[PDB]
Amino acid sequence: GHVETVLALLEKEASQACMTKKGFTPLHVAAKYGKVRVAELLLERDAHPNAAGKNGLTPLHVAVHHNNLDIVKLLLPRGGSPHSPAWNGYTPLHIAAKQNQVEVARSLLQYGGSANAESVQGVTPLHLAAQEGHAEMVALLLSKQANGNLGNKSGLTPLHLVAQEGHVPVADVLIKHGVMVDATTRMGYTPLHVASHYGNIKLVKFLLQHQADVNAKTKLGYSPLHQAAQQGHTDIVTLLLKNGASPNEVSSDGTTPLAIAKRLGYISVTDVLKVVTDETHRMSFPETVDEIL
Amino acid sequence: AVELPVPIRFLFVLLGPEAPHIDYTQLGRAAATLMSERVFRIDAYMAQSR
Amino acid sequence: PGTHKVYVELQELVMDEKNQELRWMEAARWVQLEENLGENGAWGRPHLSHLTFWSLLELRRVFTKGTVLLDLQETSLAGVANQLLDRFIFEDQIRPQDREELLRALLLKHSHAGELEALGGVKPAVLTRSGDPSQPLLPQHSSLETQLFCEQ
Repeated sequence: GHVETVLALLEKEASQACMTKKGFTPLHVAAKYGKVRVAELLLERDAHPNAAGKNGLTPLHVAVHHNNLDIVKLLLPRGGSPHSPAWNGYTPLHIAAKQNQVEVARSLLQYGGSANAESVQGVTPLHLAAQEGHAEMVALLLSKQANGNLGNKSGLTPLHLVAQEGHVPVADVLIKHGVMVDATTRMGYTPLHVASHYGNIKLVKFLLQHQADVNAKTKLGYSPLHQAAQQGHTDIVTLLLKNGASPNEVSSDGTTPLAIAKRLGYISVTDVLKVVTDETHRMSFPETVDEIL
Repeated sequence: AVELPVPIRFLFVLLGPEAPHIDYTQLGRAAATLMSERVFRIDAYMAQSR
Repeated sequence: PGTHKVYVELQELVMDEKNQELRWMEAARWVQLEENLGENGAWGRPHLSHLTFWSLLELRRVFTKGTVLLDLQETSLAGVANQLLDRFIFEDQIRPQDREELLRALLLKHSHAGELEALGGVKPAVLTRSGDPSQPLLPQHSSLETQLFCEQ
């Protein structure tokens, strides 16, 4: 943050177009380290606000990533674009929504940021905000035309990503907006499937309170009770049975929620599902998002 | 109140005067047995009202 | 300067069918001759620009009380939008309570014909006091140029 040194160097034909090995201009470095006086002086004299390297990171990307509100509030009026994608398609609003930078997101949204901008795998900032459990960020995005029913390449909705991690307050915001409780992915997984799979019993109760299909089946015929039995969650097995789950419906693979319990040797799940199941090598896995910046 | 290094989540307080057909040791045993039941345990964890 | 030829682009604030989100989609372009963008996303045949009487009348009406920012020293659309919205207020054309929504709308994503296939399409929209898109109330008129030059 040496403003006088920067000015003296710039007067002697220092090139701001020079980039480091990482791909950083001097404007990038100021945006990374929060030097708002240096960034003001660079942008005053021939600095491109949307300069990017091979990764596609702009100075707005590295200002949001390092939580420099003053740099963000300085880059936006001068040309720092909110619609700049990184290598993975992430916008500067993608990073703010993941890191719970509400004030940065308000500035990004005020200057035309789109809450439905998609990554290379279809991930929107609402997907990242809901997955990270930021209820205030989700409400902010949902008031700026964010689609809560939009799915990624695998069909996962923000409610699906809430189910994977288990944030009740975010699912409350999404359900009040009008998000479909029984949204299905490409292979037929509902948010009740994902919540039962990952052992999030509080969201299983929340979804069942909001008219989720307890006996919903995927394309391979797997119930939310086969996921709980396959992953060994005994309390989800109990709560799903008490809410109407069937211990006798079979899947396309020919397994019942109990045979699976016996196959992976879950004694507690076998003991509970043994009482309710009458007398008579494939594992079901919900799709996931591998995106990371 | 508990000497064990196990954390306390639920408190059951049953106080009252001496009345016929009321054994407070047995009342506490019934409350503890209900708490030990699987379905009631899960339901008390997920309860949002009485 | 100029006097030889220029490229003029017209963009309309619309909403997409995918997310029902407001955005800017180009409607026509001019290089001495007008080409209009179709619903399928393919430009029509170039034609000499014919105008409607009401369009020229209302253009004169809004131009007589217009806000001319001449020799404006900005290089990005954000600064241009900031300067124009501030002059709109200084001249009683938009109240100060409209600045936030107008700056949000003017700086929305300016999509083009290449992105039209990715979205579910483009339908007319109207900005609301918040910034939510709204389906027009008056009877929408299908574009004449789209009908007679893009249906191929």
